[PDB]
Amino acid sequence: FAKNVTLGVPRLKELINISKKPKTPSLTVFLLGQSARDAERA
Amino acid sequence: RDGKLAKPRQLHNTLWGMVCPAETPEGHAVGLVKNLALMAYISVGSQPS
Amino acid sequence: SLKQRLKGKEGRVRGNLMGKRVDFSARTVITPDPNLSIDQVGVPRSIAANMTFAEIVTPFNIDRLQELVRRGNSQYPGAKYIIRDNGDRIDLRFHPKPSDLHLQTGYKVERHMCDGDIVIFNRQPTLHKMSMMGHRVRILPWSTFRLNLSVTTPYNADFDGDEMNLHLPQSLETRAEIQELAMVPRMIVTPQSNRPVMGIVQDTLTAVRKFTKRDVFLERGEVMNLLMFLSTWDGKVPQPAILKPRPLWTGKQIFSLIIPGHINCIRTHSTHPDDEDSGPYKHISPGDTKVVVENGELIMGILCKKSLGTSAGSLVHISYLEMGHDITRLFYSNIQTVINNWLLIEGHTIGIGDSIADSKTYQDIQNTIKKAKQDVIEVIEKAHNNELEPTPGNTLRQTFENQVNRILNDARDKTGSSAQKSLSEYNNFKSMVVSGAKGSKINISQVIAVVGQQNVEGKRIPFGFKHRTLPHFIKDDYGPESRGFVENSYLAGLTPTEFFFHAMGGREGLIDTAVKTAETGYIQRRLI
Amino acid sequence: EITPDLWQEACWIVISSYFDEKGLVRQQLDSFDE
Amino acid sequence: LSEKDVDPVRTTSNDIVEIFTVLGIEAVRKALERELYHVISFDGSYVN
Amino acid sequence: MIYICGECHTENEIKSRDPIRCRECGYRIMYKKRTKRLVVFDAR
Amino acid sequence: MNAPPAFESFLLFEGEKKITINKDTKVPNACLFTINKEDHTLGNIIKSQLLKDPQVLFAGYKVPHPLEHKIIIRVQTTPDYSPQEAFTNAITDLISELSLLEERFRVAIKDKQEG
Amino acid sequence: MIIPVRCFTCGKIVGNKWEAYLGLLQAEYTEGDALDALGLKRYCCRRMLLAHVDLIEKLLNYAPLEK
Amino acid sequence: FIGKIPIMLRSTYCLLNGLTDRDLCELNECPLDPGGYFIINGSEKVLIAQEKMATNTVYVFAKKDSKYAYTGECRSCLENSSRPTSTIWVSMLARGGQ
Amino acid sequence: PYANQPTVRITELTDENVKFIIENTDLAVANSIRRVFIAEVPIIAIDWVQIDANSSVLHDEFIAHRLGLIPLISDDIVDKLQYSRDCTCEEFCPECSVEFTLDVRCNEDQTRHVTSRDLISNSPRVIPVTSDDILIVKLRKGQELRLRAYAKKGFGKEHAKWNPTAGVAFEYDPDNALRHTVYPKPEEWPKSEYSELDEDESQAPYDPNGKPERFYYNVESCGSLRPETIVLSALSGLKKKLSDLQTQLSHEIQSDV
Amino acid sequence: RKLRRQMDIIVSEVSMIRDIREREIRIYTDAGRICRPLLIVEKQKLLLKKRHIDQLKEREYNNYSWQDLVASGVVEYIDTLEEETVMLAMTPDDLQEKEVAYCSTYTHCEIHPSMILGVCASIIPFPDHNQSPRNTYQSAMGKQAMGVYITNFHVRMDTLAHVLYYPQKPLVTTRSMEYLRFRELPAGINSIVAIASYTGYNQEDSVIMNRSAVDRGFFRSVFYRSYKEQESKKGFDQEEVFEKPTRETCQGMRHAIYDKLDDDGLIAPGVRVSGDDVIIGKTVTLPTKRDCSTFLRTSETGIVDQVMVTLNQEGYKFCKIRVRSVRIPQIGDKFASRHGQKGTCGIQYRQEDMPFTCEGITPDIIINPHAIPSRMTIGHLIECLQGKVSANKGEIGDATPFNDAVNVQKISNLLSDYGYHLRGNEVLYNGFTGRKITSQIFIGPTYYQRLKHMVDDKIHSRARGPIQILNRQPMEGRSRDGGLRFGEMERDCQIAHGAAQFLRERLFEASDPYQVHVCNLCGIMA
RNA sequence: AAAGACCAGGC
Ligand SMILES: [Mg+2]
Ligand SMILES: [Zn+2]
Ligand SMILES: [Zn+2]
Ligand SMILES: [Zn+2]
Ligand SMILES: [Zn+2]
Repeated sequence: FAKNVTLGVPRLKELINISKKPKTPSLTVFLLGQSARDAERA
Repeated sequence: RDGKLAKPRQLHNTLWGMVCPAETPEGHAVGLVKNLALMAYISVGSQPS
Repeated sequence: SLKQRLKGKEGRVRGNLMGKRVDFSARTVITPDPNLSIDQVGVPRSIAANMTFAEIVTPFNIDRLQELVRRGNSQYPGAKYIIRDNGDRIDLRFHPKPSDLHLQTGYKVERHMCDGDIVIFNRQPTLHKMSMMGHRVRILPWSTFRLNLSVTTPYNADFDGDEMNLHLPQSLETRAEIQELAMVPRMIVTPQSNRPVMGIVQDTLTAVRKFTKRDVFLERGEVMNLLMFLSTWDGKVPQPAILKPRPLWTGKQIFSLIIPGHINCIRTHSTHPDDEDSGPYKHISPGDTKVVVENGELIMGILCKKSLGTSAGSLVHISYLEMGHDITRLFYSNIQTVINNWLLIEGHTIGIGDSIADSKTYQDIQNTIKKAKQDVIEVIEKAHNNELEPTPGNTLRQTFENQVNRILNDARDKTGSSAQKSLSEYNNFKSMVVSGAKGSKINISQVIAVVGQQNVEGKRIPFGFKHRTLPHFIKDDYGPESRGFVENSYLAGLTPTEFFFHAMGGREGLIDTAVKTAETGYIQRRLI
Repeated sequence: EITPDLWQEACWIVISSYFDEKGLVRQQLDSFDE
Repeated sequence: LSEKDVDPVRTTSNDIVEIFTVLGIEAVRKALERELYHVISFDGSYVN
Repeated sequence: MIYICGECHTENEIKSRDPIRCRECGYRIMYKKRTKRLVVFDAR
Repeated sequence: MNAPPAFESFLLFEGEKKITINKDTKVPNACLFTINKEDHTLGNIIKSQLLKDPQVLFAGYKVPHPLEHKIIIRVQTTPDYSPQEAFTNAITDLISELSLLEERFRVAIKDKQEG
Repeated sequence: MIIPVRCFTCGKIVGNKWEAYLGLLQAEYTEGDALDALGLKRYCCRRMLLAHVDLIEKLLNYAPLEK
Repeated sequence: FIGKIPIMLRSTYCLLNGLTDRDLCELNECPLDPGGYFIINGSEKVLIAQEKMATNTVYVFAKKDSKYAYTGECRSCLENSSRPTSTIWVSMLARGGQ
Repeated sequence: PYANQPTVRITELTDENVKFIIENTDLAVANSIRRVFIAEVPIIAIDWVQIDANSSVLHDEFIAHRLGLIPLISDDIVDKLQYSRDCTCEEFCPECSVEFTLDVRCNEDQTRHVTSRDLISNSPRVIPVTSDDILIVKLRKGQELRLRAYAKKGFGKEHAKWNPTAGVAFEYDPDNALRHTVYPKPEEWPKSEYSELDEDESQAPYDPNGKPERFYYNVESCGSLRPETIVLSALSGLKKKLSDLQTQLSHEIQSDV
Repeated sequence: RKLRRQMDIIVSEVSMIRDIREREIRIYTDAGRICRPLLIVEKQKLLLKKRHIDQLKEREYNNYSWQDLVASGVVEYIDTLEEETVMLAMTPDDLQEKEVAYCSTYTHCEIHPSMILGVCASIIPFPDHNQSPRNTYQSAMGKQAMGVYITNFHVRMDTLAHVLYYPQKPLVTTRSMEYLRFRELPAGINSIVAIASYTGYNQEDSVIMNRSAVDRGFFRSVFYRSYKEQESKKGFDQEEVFEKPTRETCQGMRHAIYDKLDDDGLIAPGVRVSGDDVIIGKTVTLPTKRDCSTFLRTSETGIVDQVMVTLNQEGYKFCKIRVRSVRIPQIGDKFASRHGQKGTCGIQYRQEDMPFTCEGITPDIIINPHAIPSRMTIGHLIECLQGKVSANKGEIGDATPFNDAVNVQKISNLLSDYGYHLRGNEVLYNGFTGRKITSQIFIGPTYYQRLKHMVDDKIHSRARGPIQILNRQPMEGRSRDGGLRFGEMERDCQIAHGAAQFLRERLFEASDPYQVHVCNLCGIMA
């Protein structure tokens, strides 16, 4: 330290240990059709 | 001192005039060892009769 | 128990097999020495007298080693022990021992460490392999290790109570191996980030910046004095840039002699605006920024951390890649010596006058701070009467805090820009920042204009007391002063509440530095 | 009967009186006395 | 990923275990490289 | 062997393997009476 | 314990020569003067007195390391004029200058006192 | 402890100027005027007397090891 | 006689209590010495104040992963007359069904 | 290729100060003459200290250090006196050293000031600058101090106790006309004592052809050597060093050729 | 509140709290609560009036002290959880008087804001102009500053007693340092400090000291070390005794010199002792004799200051010996300002070599300007300016943290009133060539303190010395002539080099080598 | 004195 993701040493530790439960597991999503451009379908 | 909890070590608003903010040892004991302010006085105790 | 003996740190395996205490190792305080070479390390006489390197007597060196034996252990350039063929060890410290001073080929004589010896130099928060490099011994008076300041960066050392280990290889095989693998010139460029690790840093960098400008002009005697500190100088004095009415050389002209061989490199000075490359004067550079080094000659530009520093494509990186480690070592040393000896002429400093702006600038900064306070008060009042709409994904408190933080950050950035715009070309803070030796623009902003918002755990100063930061403030006060925004600057001095809030802010950095190191070290050990 | 613009003298006078009366280790001395 | 109108090629997550269970081991290799690169170069540093 | 006292500062004669007891003072602390052999100090 | 004796900036112990001349092979008729146990007081003095000579092309002094007491003076002259002769002439020039200055200062002090 | 002779920066004798400085301070003069009357024009000299503290008086309170 | 108690220097029961500067100098003691330390086997020992939670008051804390959603505790001691402390917890069983 | 002719005028000359201006000379020679004032001027100061009894609250080498810094009048006999290293005799002899004897015991209750007056020398020429009194140590009742000291001949290179001078004020180009230093704001810099320009203007106009000359001096003696003897012996010592260098150079040239 | 103010039933220590929103009233008489005094405000005016200050000015011979001030209902001891319910004013002359309305219900006013600092942080001049981490560093470093720690040090014989020759009270001081008794026992000395890059030997955090000043006693100190010894009877016929052993009467004997010992085996004070010298002659009667004498630590080369003999608790003969060694600041010693500007001594130039002002002033310490811009010590520059103005004016500068009456502009104008540049800059001449330095150097007297950390006590060298009893590896520590440790990270770094046999030497040959005979059929030693 | 613990401190 509004998406918040662990960075720095704790994130490196999580990646190295492959923690089964990361502190802030996030999943970015991309849209194929008109929902990508139009805000209502998004 | 080995504890990685960074919360107790932090300088609190509650320490104003009570404990010196700047003065503290360096190393594993940062914040966990505090030296008294100039005007700070410790209550000695009294019977509440 | 036996299991406790065979355990982790201080156990048998980790504490006596993977790592162990070694003979032939010395440690003392380090001290800067610009007059030493890059690969050279200053060694006190007592350490060299105690430290011994075993040498095998041959008909080539029988006379010199016999002389060293005759000197004994009293005089420094001597030997402490003699080892015969059968392995019996002879001590020259006790009594003259006249019958045993005879030397014949095949014996081992343990002479004291001398100049040119090969040693491993270590400072041991060893993160990467450059934290331990082989050095060349030069004996100096007094009692501290001395090493060149470009070598400072790989070791991460600073000359304040720092201590470094000195390991002396005891065999010819390991000595040659350290010479051909771990020497300081051989490790200028890292495999970690394919950049040079050593770079012209601090005093020599600032003086390079002040010496590379068009403004500098050097007379005859100053040119001679600078030229003799160039070790690779061919002995031909270059024709001065100005011949009439009087012969005046230029800083770039003399610096071009330092650049080895025929090095071609193009860089940009930190001051370089982005408008120059688009419009005219692209190759003329009215501010003399950008860098062009053609045929090993500095044609134009100002040198800074972007050119001589530790960065990809830097001038020193090009020197290492095109020429080689040996010549780049001399390039480093010549830069250091000649530039320090020119700063002996020009001089550098920092003072109170360097940390104050014009009265108009102070008035502008005060007006900006007042406007910021008015805007944040208006935002607080608007949130109070519920006109503040919540930004999606954020609660009303989150949006209010975001608005306040944006206002305060914009105010601080504007004040910093105004303060940096007010610095004269002679200002020493600006001279240090543009050179990249030390400091930054935010540092000048904090010194001159505004310290800025103080944050604890990434948020504005919390309510340690009951809905108030300090007893001096009213309850539920979200204003900039109450929540930790420091209006004053370091030059002006912080108010007591601002002083306490700044103490809280610095406590965060102190705790992070003290607490992250253990976990980082554990991560490094696991990876290794 | 007030102290305007003379505060710098008065505050340090009362601080000096405090430190002459109590000292620096007064907390230790009082704790052991109790 | 199974959901309609969600791009199946570019959608990804920062955690590694579910990538291992869903997309395989080479996808884990690539995603772990991406996560390490992000956490290293976020501050602006560069590692070869 | 002469020791000078820490309270009354009157020199007393006492050999080894005898208890430390200052005469006419009642003190238990003795001192060594700086030696007679002379050392050279430079003025630097 | 490693502090050198105070008398190592002026005292010459056994073995070292006060001055040493080594010719410079990089350029013609240029020599290298090495003065042992001596510092800027005369390094600068011969450096500046050499520059007065129109027949000297290069002239200077340097200290290889402040912790050591040594001066390296490099002199390059015009052909048919040895740098050793220039260095000797500069030293004699400085001797004459100092003698004249001492005489003038004695005259000035005699004028100032009861005058 | 005691007033150091030979002011560190330049070398001017100030070991003899302590008692006179104390007298001038005790009778009329302020520190600036007392230092001026002692002929200390360079502030490196004036810092020697002005910032000096004389523990030699405190050390003399204790009884000598020998009477 | 049941034992000897070390005496903090310059306290009320110390022999240096109430002595003037000259009296302290006659005792080869520094008048500026604040005291407040014990002399144990010749060495000078100073007791450092130790922090601890205030006793006999009610506190409420919330743990992130405990089975308790909100936990109230009272570290209780009786006039410091006897026993170190007897502490009691009153908590709420989160949300997961029992 | 020959000497420029220097001229000297003496502005102020007292028993503790001499103020002179050196003209028509080079910058390096002025600087070297300034440095010889501090470094190369011979002087007599206490070096060898032996203490018989030291009851003072100051330990032995503390009072020895204080004794060594005591200035001694060497206006005349410093030249005839030889360095102890070059002296034929072992240890010290009157032709290489001066003996000082100190003997003070405090009997009265009031504190006794052991001063430079209490130092007793065998020869009357070297008095510790007492024709107030330099304080060595203070003694309470019952304390005693007896020591024997030898004073040697040395110069400022060896130790600062052999510095014959106080702060030597050197200055050239008072109104900055050579632009050796550039004032970022010339108007806020105080004008020097030797400044020759009017009050309204700040710096003299830049002189491209100028070279440093008219080097203003201010030599303040520490009381050991009277201030004019300091500069005279400085010039003599610099000339002697140059002559010795000349002799060694000539020998080297004959040897190598 | 009235009863506590007049101290009839409730002592001033007891704390009373009213939590209005939660309807609780808490009265605490417990021990261990932390409290500080605060002035009492009634309406918008202090209860501290002119008469209280008038009576406190005459505090001597008046029997009117702090206790009578507290008993008058003027000052009150407010602890923390009562401070929660209090509303404080920073200063009375600013926050009590009518202005743009912020608060009108002030109940207490702070004595002085500088009282929030501790003992070590109070000596910092202008601490509000510094970066807080640097204030922390200076606070933790002032405990290591060297000076006269106590006035009776001559009679106390304790190990590692560091004493400075000429401590000075700072030119720029805080009002609290008077109450810290720092004036009477200073730790450090003011020094003319030039912030410049002269020869590059002060780069990083290093400093350049003036060799002439150091020779004049600048930062010169003394180092006392105490040696205790206990003669005792342990065995039936086994006993210990102080005496000077002869060449052949004892079985154990070291090649150290014993001739300095007296008849009782104790060296009288005034005898110079170097490394390996025997301090106390002590032997053990073996059930002929065994020498257990104590030697000096290696290469101290000191002079025996004091030797005291007495009886211990058991009545056995007991000896303590103190040896002093005067240590001149070398180019390895550690020096710091009062702002966390720590650093080692780069090199010591004589007065000739150091740059000089037009008045002949040569800085005693030159620090690199590169330290200042990054770590934010502006109070260092302000302290330097204030020292420069105070040494000229003749006053001792006032550096109370929160004055608001001492601006940088005010100090600048005061300095300009004395013929110097208003910003403290001074034109400097090169020490070597005599040429004017093009930049104008910032010069002024700044308080500097010598630190305990000194190179002579830190330098170590090892070459085949003592080995451990169990691992047969080099010992641990400098005092035991132990070898340096080649830790795990060291071998990993060497593996990165691909330096196989250098690692083999470091971990097998330089350290413990050994040979074992192992069977060929079984893999076990034979 | 030996290894054990504790403490303080430097980077
Ligand atoms: Mg460091
Ligand atoms: Zn007695
Ligand atoms: Zn002075
Ligand atoms: Zn003789
Ligand atoms: Zn077998």
